[PDB]
Amino acid sequence: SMFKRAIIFTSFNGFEKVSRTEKRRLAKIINARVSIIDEYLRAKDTNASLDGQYRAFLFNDESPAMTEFLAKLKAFAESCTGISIDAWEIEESEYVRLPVERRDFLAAANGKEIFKI
Amino acid sequence: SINYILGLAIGIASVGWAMVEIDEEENPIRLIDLGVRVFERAEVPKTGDSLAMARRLARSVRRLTRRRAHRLLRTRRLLKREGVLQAANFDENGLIKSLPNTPWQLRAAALDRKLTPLEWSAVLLHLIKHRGYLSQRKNELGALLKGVAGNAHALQTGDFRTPAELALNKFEKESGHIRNQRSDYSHTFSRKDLQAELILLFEKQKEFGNPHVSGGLKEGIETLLMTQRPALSGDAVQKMLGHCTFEPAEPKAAKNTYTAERFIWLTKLNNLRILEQGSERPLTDTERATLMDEPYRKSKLTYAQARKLLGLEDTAFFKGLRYGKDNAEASTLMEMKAYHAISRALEKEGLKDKKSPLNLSPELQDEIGTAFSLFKTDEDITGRLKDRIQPEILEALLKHISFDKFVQISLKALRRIVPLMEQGKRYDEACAEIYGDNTEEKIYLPPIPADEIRNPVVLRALSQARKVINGVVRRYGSPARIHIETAREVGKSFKDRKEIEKRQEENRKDREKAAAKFREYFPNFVGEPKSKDILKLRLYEQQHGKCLYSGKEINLGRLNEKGYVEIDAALPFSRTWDDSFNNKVLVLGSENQNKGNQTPYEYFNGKDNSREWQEFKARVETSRFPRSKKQRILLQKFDEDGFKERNLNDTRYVNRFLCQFVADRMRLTGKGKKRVFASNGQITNLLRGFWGLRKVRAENDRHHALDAVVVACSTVAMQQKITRFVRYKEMNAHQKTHFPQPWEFFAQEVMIRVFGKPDGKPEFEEADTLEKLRTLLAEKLSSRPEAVHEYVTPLFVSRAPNRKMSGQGHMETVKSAKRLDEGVSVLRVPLTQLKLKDLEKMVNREREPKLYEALKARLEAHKDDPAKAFAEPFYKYDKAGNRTQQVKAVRVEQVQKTGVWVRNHNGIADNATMVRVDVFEKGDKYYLVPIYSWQVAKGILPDRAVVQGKDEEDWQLIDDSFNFKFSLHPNDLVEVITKKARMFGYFASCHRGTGNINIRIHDLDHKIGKNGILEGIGVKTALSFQKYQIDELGKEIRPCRLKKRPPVR
DNA sequence: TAAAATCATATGTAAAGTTAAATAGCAGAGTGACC
DNA sequence: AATGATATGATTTTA
RNA sequence: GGUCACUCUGCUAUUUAACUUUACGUUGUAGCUCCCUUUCUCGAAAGAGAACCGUUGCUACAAUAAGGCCGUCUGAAAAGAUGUGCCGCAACGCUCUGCCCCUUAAAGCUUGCUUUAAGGGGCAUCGUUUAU
Repeated sequence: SMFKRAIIFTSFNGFEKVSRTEKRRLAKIINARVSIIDEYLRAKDTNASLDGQYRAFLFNDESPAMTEFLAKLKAFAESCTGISIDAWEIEESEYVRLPVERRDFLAAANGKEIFKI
Repeated sequence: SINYILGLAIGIASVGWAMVEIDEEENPIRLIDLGVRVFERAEVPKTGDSLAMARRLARSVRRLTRRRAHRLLRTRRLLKREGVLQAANFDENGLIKSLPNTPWQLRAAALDRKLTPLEWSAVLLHLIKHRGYLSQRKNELGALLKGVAGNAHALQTGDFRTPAELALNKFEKESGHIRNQRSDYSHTFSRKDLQAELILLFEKQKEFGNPHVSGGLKEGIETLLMTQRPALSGDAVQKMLGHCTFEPAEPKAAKNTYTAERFIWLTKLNNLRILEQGSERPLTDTERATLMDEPYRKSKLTYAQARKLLGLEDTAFFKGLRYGKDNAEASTLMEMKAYHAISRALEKEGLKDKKSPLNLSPELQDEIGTAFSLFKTDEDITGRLKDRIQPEILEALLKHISFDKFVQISLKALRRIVPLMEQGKRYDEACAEIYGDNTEEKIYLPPIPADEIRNPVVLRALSQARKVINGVVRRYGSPARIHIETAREVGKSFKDRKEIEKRQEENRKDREKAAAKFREYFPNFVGEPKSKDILKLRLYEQQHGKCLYSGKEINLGRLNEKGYVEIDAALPFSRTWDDSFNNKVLVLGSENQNKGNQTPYEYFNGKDNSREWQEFKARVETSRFPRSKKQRILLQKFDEDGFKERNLNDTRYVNRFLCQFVADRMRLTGKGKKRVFASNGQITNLLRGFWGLRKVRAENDRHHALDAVVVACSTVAMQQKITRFVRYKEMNAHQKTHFPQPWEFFAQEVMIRVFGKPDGKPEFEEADTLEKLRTLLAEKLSSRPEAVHEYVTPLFVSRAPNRKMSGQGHMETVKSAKRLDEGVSVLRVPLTQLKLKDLEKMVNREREPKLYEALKARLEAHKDDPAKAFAEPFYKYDKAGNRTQQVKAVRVEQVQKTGVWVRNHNGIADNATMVRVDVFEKGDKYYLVPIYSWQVAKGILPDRAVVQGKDEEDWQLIDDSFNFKFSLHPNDLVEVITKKARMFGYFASCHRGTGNINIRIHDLDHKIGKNGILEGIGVKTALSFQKYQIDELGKEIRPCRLKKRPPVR
């Protein structure tokens, strides 16, 4: 029961316009993982929720959940050509040892980056 | 003479009740009695609409139909009297024999030629029957307004003279029909337009020969086409008005009234506050004198304009203004709507000059406002005030003014108060200076006053609660105290209840997902993850993984390690009684010790603003907590007793009224002022959990009594026992003892008394009878000798009877009764509703096979969705492949064994309400005679009983050779012993085709029958069939026997 | 085969206006208890 | 879109 | 400065109760019309012309709960005239009126029961909201 944390930063790169379709697609990918436990992470198809946002998803490893999640995010980002997603990983010890304010920026800085696309 | 508390769980369709005997110290000692009254929600079951609203709509369409028919009959009488037609032209009923069926053509061609007697009469009758809409407004849009305005603009534009001409030219060519279709509103005209057509037609026909252009005829016809009754009679408004706050004799004043408007303006002015630099101040006397006359001198006062007039500053702002909103000071601060309205009316009518004050007395403006607000017709306002003002002013005002909306205070009191407020005093000060600052109690509660409660559903709930209260008082004397638990659904609208159903379903799904995630995080967690564990995880993540009390990091993975982390009540339960989620925080077991019964403010010494208090405050502020939770946790100075009371009492409006009413109007032999007590639902559930009664798995109506029992044991003595126990538990201090209970083995006693089975197992056969129940309590509760006594009887659910003899006569769709010799009706069905099953029963299946095959192919092509299949128009082809005529509805056959004759005996509809079933016995066999509402209306007493295979004409006839046993209404208690089983239930429905009956099990236990209903009980060969009597409280169950057969009357 | 259960399927609607009352949320001024 | 409860055709089971 | 209840004002949302109209929809009857089954007539065919019946569309007229009534005037009345004519699917209640239940009297056939009466309640075909 070793807990990791997948920090994702989602943004619009401006090269191509983002369809309402793709917004709903990314929102569905994200919201699959949200519940009442972490309902502050919920994704709407608005530009506010998607463009330029940090989301730290809690994961238990020795389970392929995190890997499948990150794979789906990577596939979507590479397929979308107009949305950029960056994914880092941090251990939950380190994550809760960080200050509350600006926590996700610090976690991305202090974590292991998984992919920048 | 028994000391007992009456607990009531008041639901929207049920009242559970319990009687618990108490000590001399208000201690629960014995469960005297319990029951459940069950009834129908006072609303339309399908839609939730008001019953009175449906009744009123039916009544209004009755009036509309009556008045249209009367208008046309009057017009015919006038046509006869003005020498347009002779007695020869009218049939025996009173209709014109063979009048032309082309009044549109005759209208649009009445602009080119003279008209015959018939053609003129037909044009007039058609104009009066179809007279369009009249704007009744006082002065964004739907289909009606858009269509009316479009047609108005089209005839006003040119090239079209009258709406009939426009109709023929445009509508027929471009639509194929003149009148409106299913949902269409395009071909609709203004009454003003048709009146214009009327005057033009009369003058044109006057020149075109035509003897009948009489003045009398024209005036009569125009009067008939234009006149309609006023919405407000001239007495309605006062009848609905309501009393003053201070003088109940005097009625409240209208808003559009110099005195009342001055009162509103003085309130707003005196209550205005301004914030400068961290400070708050009222307007000074000079500031108020600067502003006071301004709303009379300007259109609007406008906070920004007030700022200008006072030269306030950029640093000074108005209190209670959302300055985030970008032009917050553009809001109207005051607008003397009545003053400027009267002024503008007289200005636009030429009796008033701009830049000059109104020359009318304050009293005169008061009179004008009240008369216009109380009366909406020229006659009424005239009779009211054409005596006290000049007629010129009256004409202008009737031309331009519309007033509504009263001010809750009488003119008398307002006239006393407004000078006192004028000299700078606040409202409270004024009415304190003038007026400073109740009903005998009967043994039985009086009827619930409909004036106070306007929700009909809440009215019925409270009325049935009154029935139950008066029952228990009649049976056991005056109660010592009454405890109430109103459901969350009582007092809310239908949409609100549907919303809370949807949200609780979504919450169930969310909790399922949360449990799944919790399982993923903790694969080796033991058992089902309960609500506390999900809450622990949620609080962990929502507190950023930090202990709230210490700020130390929390180790996920050790989350379920016993005592590692606790869900602590921030405010102590002993002092606040708060078990809401806004008082629960995740702390380390380490740090939440020596905290005791202190609050965070007291624990961290926030009185001295210590470092620890500031750190704690920062932690809770940075956390993902709702503002309410943050405010609660950081609760500094507070009242112990007050907080306990607010959490205990549940003060929604229905509860408030109920407590007030019952305490003030009914005799209660209790200790202290609060002899009526309404419980917080959350605390009732908390006590239910701690006292040993789980949420029952079974689906039946008895659990309501369970809730009532718990509410009865929420006594001050029990409450303080709980408080003391929780205090000790907080300080960690007579070993495993446990939560206090009303008495030993409370849970099992209550469970057995309510359900007739032991607490553990619901598969035990219920103790259906008194002796069996007493044996069960004696066996399972041998230690408790007070469990058995003379009042112990099984819970039988009492169901509100419904023996009303009036109801809906028949279904609202009328079917062709031409072919009723064979058992069929013919209804004409739109293609957008036609289905394969229906298509098989089309009348013209045999005649026109191609159309049938095309329709079938179109439905098959679109997966049998009639709307999608027939979205684009359908046409009957004609041998060669040329589309010919359109199809929009086709005649379909339906089975019709019986029905109700309607529409001058030329239509038939299905039955709606079976009001009675008369039960007769011949030999040793039972026979049922149904009586419907239309039979009651026509006054006919049926004489034919049901036979399963046959139609009504082949039914068993009833004569003196038949004993009459009784009459059944819906929800009459019945017993059927059939030598296969004994069944005892409430008669719900009788089956015309089979002759069987349906009965509801008293508690509607879904285990027995189809959701608690025994559908299809035969009675013809029953050993015994009897009718019973039961009371509210579900007691005194007796057989009853009618002497004579009751009339329908 | 009669009588007693079971399965199954249908239920009138939408535009416009004049009113009054009640509830609740928010904002503002107070009164009365308490902390 | 249904939302519900009643009325009742049609069909199966039981005795 | 918190908490609760209450009074007043403003905005907003929802509901409740009443009223005045409109416009459809449904059934019946016409007029015209679209198909079409029988049977005739005609035709080489295609398919025309007719008569019931079914029935598409359009237009009109009646009815729109089933059922009950009112004010006046003509009439012996059955009916005529006339009207911005009035009720009718609900909720609540127990003052009046029914039915049912219970209690208490009294008389009785043989204690049990039946009447009858009063009182208490439940529910209505009774009353109020509720009309000219």
